[PDB]
Order: sequence, then C-alpha cells, then structure tokens
Amino acid sequence: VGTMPEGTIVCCLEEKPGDRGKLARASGNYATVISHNPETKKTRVKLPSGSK
Amino acid sequence: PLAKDLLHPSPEEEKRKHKKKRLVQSPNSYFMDVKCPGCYKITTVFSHAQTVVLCVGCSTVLCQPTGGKARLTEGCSFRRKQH
Amino acid sequence: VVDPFSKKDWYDVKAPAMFNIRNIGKTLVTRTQGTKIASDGLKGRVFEVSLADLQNDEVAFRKFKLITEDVQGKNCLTNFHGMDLTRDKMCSMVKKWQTMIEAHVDVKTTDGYLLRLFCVGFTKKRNNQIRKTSYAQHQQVRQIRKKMMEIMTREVQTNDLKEVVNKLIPDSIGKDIEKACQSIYPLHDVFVRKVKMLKKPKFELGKLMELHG
Amino acid sequence: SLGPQVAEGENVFGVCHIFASFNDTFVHVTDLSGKETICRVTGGMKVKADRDESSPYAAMLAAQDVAQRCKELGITALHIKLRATGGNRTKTPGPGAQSALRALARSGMKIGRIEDVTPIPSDSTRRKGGRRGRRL
Amino acid sequence: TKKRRNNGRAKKGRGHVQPIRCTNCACCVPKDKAIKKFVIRNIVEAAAVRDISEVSVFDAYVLPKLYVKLHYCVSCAIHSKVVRNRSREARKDRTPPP
Amino acid sequence: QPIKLARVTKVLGRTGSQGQCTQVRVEFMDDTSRSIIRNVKGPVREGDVLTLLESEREARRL
Amino acid sequence: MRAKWRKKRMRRLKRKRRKMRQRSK
RNA sequence: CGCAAGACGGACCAGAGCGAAAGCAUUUGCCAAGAAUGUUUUCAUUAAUCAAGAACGAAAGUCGGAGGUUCGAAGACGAUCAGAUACCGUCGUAGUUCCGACCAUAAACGAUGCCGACCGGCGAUGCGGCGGCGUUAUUCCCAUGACCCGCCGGGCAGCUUCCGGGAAACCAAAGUCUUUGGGUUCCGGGGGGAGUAUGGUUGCAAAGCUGAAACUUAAAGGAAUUGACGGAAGGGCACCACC
Repeated sequence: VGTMPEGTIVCCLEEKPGDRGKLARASGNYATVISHNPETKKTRVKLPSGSK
Repeated sequence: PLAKDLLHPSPEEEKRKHKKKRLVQSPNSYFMDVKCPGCYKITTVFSHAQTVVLCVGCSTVLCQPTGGKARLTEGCSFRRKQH
Repeated sequence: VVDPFSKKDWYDVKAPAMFNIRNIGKTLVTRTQGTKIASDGLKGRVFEVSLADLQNDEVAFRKFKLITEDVQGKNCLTNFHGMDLTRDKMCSMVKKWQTMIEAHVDVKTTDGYLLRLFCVGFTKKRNNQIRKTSYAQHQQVRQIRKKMMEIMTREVQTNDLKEVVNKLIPDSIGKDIEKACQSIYPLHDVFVRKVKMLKKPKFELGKLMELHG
Repeated sequence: SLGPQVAEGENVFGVCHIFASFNDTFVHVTDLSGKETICRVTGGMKVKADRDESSPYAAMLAAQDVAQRCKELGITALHIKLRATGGNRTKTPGPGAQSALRALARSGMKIGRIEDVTPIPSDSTRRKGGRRGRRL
Repeated sequence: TKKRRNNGRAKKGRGHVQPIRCTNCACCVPKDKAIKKFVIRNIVEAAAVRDISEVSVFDAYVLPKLYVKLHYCVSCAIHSKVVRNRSREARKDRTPPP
Repeated sequence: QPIKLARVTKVLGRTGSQGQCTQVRVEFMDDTSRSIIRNVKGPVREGDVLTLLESEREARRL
Repeated sequence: MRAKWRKKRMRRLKRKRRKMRQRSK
C-alpha cells in the first residue's frame, strides 16, 4: 500500500504486515487508499464499512 | 413607384434581381478561356467550377474549388466567352 | 498569559537575481522550542509580489508567487512559484461587444518544472470600424487558440525555468501571440493571464543559490 | 518585538485581509506571505450589539485597534486585500470597508497596494434561497 | 392584455435560456429577462480618496476599481429603484438614460 | 488641524432634511485658488466668513 | 380557491372514490 | 498552504446563433447529421396537408444500481404573530447528479397550425455568395482574414406609416373579407356542473387519453375609458405641516 497512489482501489488488504490478507475480501467490496505518511511509514485506508 | 417598366427593365435593375427572379431567368456564371504559362494551349474552365482541374498531359492543378467562383493559380489568364 | 511576539524573528526575503529589486519584506516566525525548527515552518511561504516593487519601473498589474525554498539565516531564498494578474486588470479586459479567447498549456521545461500557462486574447475593434460587434467565427477562435498553444510549447519546452521568467517579466509570450494572430483575427489585449506551478523535481540547494547569483 | 530594520523612514510592509461582509467587518493584518498573522480585531469585538457589527463606526474602532498593535510590532506599511462575502453569495464589499481602510490610513499606517480577493466562482454551486427567491 | 411587444425579456428565437440567481433575492430569473448593471466604481465614494493617497507609499499611485456585474430581478430592481414604472408610450424607449 | 477661516463666494442652494443647511462654495482667506463646498447652518449670505476647524471635509454636491 | 388547488382537491377526491369502489369490488 | 469529493461551466453573453420541439455555453479529439448559400450537376412531379399509427418531449414524480459537494419538498427547531402547523434563520429526509428502464404533462406561449402567392418603406445584424477605392497583418508579392461601400438570397429581430384589418389593445400580419372560395389538418358554440360521473385504454404507481348527464344560472367574459383607492414611482404646496 506504500507503493500506490491515494484513491487506489484494493482488496484482500493486510491489517498488519505479514498476516497474508485479512481486510476487504468479501464479494464486490473495496478499500480506498486515502493518504500516506512517509515519516512513521503509515497510510489511512477507508474500509468497506466506511471507517478509515 | 406605381408606373414601373416591368415590360422593359434597365440593365442595372437585372443585376439587383436574383438569377431566378430576373424577368427572363439567366445565370450569373460564365465559361472562360483559361491557359497556364507552363504549356502553350487554352482549356475551358467553368466559373463556379466546384472541382479541381488537372492540366493536360498531367502538368499540375489550375482551378481550386471555393464557396462560389473557384480560384485560378496566380498568373492563369481568363477571358469570358461571347455566347 | 504571555506574548507570542517575544519570540518573533524578522528575516530578509531575497528575490532570485533574475529580478532587479532585492528587498520584498520582513516576516515574523517563532524560534525553535520543542522539535520543529524556525527554518522548517518558513520553508513554504508563497510570496505574491507585484512586478513594479520586484522589478524597477515597469507594469504593476502582474504578480509572482515566490516559495521560500531553503532558509539559510536572516535571509529567505524565494523561487518563481507562478505568475498572477491583478483582477483589477483581468476584469477590466473582459468587456462586452468583443470575443474573449483563452488557451491553457500543460508544459514542462528542460529542468523538470512543469508549469501550466494560461493565455487570454481579446479581439480588437479597428480604427475605421463602425460595426459595434467585432466578434470572431468559431473556427477563427480555435485557429487562434491552437496558435496560442504551439507558442507556449515553443517558449517553455525549448529553454529552462530561469530563462522563461525573463520572458514573463516582459510580454515576450503576450506579444508573440498578439502579432501572430493579426492575420487570423486582429486582437489587442493579449497577456499570459496566469502561470500555476504544478510539478518541481527533486530539490538541490545549488540551483536555488544559482538563481540568487 | 524588536526587528533588525533601519528606522530612519524605511517601510516595513505586511498584507492585511479585509473580510468586509454585510453583517460584520474583519481587519486581519498578517505578514507579506499571510501564513503568520499579527492582530485581527473586528466590528463584533469593539461593539457588544449585533445590528452595528457591520456599521462604519465598528470597523473604524477595529482598524484603529489594529493600527496601535501594528505600530508596536514593527510594521510601518500595509498591503490591503479587500474581500466580499464571496462565492455563490454577494461579490460587493459591505458598509464597513471604506471606514476601516480610512481608519488605519488616518492613524499613520502607510498604504502599499489595494486589490479585491473576493472569492468569485468561475461557476457556482446552487446559492441558498428558493426558486421563488427570499420573500419578505 | 399583452403589455409588452417582447415578453419583458430578450429571447426572440431561442425556446430556453439559463436561469440567474438574483443578487438582492436568490430568485431564479432568466438571464435575458433579468435587469443587469455592470457597476464600475472606485473603492471609496468621494470623501476618503483625499487621505488614502496622502498616506500612500508610492508617488501618485492610482487605486484599483471594483468591477462587479449585478443581476436584479423585476421585484428587487423596482424596490431598490433601479428600474421604474414609465408611461404606456415611454416604456417602448430602449434608450439607456444619461 | 489648526482653526482656519473661509469666505463665502456664492451659496449653491439649501440642503439637509428640513431645508436648513446652505451648501456654500467657500473661498479660503489664505490662498484664493483652493475653494471647497461645505454645509453652513443659520441665515448665510455672500461675502461673509465661516470658521472652519479644518480644510479637510467637503460636502456631497447635489 | 386557485384553479391549481381546485384541481388538487379533485385529484384527492377521485383518489378517495377508487379507495371506496374497491371496498365493494 | 496542500488535499479529496460531487456539482456547476460566471464575466465574454447579445431582442446573437443552432435544434422539430423540449432544449443547448470550459479545451481538444472522435462519430454521424443539418440548413442556408453556390451550382449552364442529376432524377423529372417524385409534392402540400394529414384520420389511424408512431418518434422525441423541461421540471417534478416512479422502479432498480451507483453517488451524495451544494441546495433542499417532508420534517426538527428558533423567531414573527392573537394564532403561522407561513413568509424570515440555522439544520435536514425524498430529491437535486449519473446509468438503465418508466411517465407524456407545463402560462410545453409568439396564449398566433403547416405549405403557397401577393401587397410599403427604413436602418441594423447573423450565415453563405458576388463585386468595389482605400486602411491593416502575414512583408519579400499574391491569395486570404480584420475592417470599409454596396448587392443578392435565407434567417432572428427592430423601427416606421391612413397598406389594410380589427371590439380595441395591437398586427407588413393578426393584411389581401358581405367586393364573403389557394390547399389542408386539428378545433370552439353563454356561465357552471366538469375535465367531473361512467365505460374502455395506458401505466408499477402517481396519473394520462377519450368523456357525458341530471341539474343549475342571467350573465360569466374581452379590449378600452372615466373616477375612487394603493402598504406603486414621482412632482408640488401649506406655521390649521415640519425645521
């Protein structure tokens, strides 16, 4: 998620690095990459429920 | 103007009348003797040509089509016909 | 309970040496207390300076966005961050019974400063002209607009961001467009009404100090 | 509040943002940038009634209460950015702008350049009020 | 009866025009229909151009004007006395008065 | 602003709310070039002398 | 009575007659 | 200062254009279409208007999917008031935005069917064409543009007038009408009842289209005129007005 722009539609998103795909992986669901933080290395991602 | 010469109009009046509206319907177009300074003969090109005129023996293009009277390549002399 | 102006340092704001007049103004900033540094909170102020205060004795209706790109100490080093018109000028030009023409160009120089230039072109009423209207045919407007666009790809791609601004302080782009459209529809009030800075490359301090020298 | 400026007769500038709407008048002197501010006292901070917040008298007391703070904090000259309510609403400044601009001029604050930064829409989102207008 | 020969507006061969939101109201008046004033004006009216030039930095700096185009509805043009009820003959006069 | 005097050259008519203020073209007694228009109370005629506390204010000409 | 609302009161009144014919059908 | 969103396309913008009407305004590309003009092209009456039948048809509304920045029916509240479940203020549901189906109505108005002819003038403009000194840019000349003087055709308009018409207002059409006939479609017959009841038909629905009667009533109505009145705009005047 670090190496893609904001507003990027993703799915089978990892909630933690290495857990091998947990979030936004039911039929017709998507998570939007909202905004990045290169310092601290973190990203806001809007989940299918609508909670960043 | 009550008494007008609808019988015998002046020639300048039948320039201010449309080609359909003239007392005897006559066109405003003409034929002309167009030559090019390239070759030595004369061809007949229509005034409102509306097509390209390829010169004899595949020389060049003479007459370029426009909205009304098609243009002539600069130097091409035109002489209006008698009939 | 306490004065925030017992902490405020007043620093010189340097124009780049491509302009004539040096001083712009002195800007208050809080000193270092905590993590943040006074330079850090001072390395992104867009200074909107009129041409006549920035360049000796010329037209005063053109303005220039200037970002404080790197702060040294007691000096704020600006850089051409865009060009603006005074609305008093821009709104005085859009008057009725003529054709307003506009053209935008997304263009990038040799040094990777992708500008977005905005030309404007107002169709002129001739001297002997009696006709009130003085409008252009749709095709004539987009023959002029296509001509505007080629010029601003011919003066921005073809040289670097320092050499475009010395065309922008005069009307080197706003005169070129005016002359080359006299044959399509003769138009008078041509400027380049706005330049917006979009994409700068990776910041190197040397090229900034080279603008200030 | 000490600057390193020479103080014979040289002008320390500072742009001011006059939000002169029809129900209040702001006089907001900032730095040439605008990113750091100095003092912002309005028509509603001087008078404690609502029907003369936009009044020419309120914005005079505002711009005089601006000028004294502006004098002490090392500023000599003023750039002026007059503003309307702007957007889909009115684009013409209110009844306190001229009284405000004069009030700091009569104080002795030097007047640099003036302009309108009224946030005019190129094209507008639907203005508040009905199809049939504001009936009164 | 038909009081005007035009329909108090400036469409003749359209069918439809864009609506304008009025300045006094927010009425939806057709553009051609609406009463229009392109108001050009100095930032001060008369009494303040004296003093603002005296405490100006630059030597004889001409001040900016205020170019705003007003759109009055028929109800808010006649209330604010922009337009006015002329005589049944003098309505026809499309002459902007000096 | 010290106390000047201004001499009436001609009255330009009666203005105000209840017709009381003579709007008067006054001539400064110092310089006979700078002449202003001001609001004068009472019965006012031509040639007489107002006391202006300033040279600054100028009436709205009708 | 406006001719626009006279219409509206006939439309409600007709709506009430389809309502009350259905009670028998 | 950056950012993300969904709307919208000011000023330029006009009694300007286009489209059958509704409607249509950021740049460019693309894809068909269209009139007007030009035509010493071609077919040679193929046309006009049209029951039945059909295409499109603002807004609102309905169904589903997506989207929801602003605005905002319903609705919550604060005012105003005797009351306001109204106007006014802050919020906000449907909707407003788009995709695919529905609906077929508007003061959908120029309240003016369409095709044709004839009958005044005047100055403009829009599109094409034609011709004419000169001014101007491409300068290094032609031809094009920009203007400038006209003309023709077509269009939107405008002014004018004893064309004539009409109840007049007004209208170069609403004229060419008791001197009554160019062709043709729809359509009205005092006011109401009533666009209702009823029957069919259309639609998911809201509702559309077709559509009476019993009864009721001596007027409803149009244009204009004079007055009175106005919480319309002015212009006056008066110590039974003010200052």
